[PDB]
Amino acid sequence: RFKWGPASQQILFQAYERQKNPSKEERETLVEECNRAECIQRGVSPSQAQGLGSNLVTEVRVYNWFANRRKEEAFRH
Amino acid sequence: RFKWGPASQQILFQAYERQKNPSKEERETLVEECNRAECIQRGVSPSQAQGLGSNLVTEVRVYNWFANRRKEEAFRH
Repeated sequence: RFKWGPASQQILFQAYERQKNPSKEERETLVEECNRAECIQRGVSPSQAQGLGSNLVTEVRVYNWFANRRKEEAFRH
Repeated sequence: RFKWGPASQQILFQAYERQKNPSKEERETLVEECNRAECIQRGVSPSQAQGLGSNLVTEVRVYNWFANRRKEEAFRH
């Protein structure tokens, strides 16, 4: 289990179109920005970002989203 | 069943931030643009947009995505 929220996804798509290869440090910003945006939807305080539980955006998942979204431009057609 | 593809979602998020209240006619453009973009990921021809099956973006689903994404700005905090 673990799913991207529509709240974290518009953060993430907004980003890819300025840069689809986020650096080490960029990736870690998008993680803050995903957890918090996800918290303030759940009527959860940003400081209790661990309130999310399994749905906590680890930076590996931000990495893979970019990786995998780049795969989807590596196509046919 | 029926799910939004990451291909249809970046089409759809790209749109909301120019306009979150798409008109009758706009909605029907985003439907074309979602099915086709979804086809060309599946190594399916755009003309066989019915190849998709259940995952065919009806314009009601485009309507509801906008509706529901607007709900998510109607918050607390």
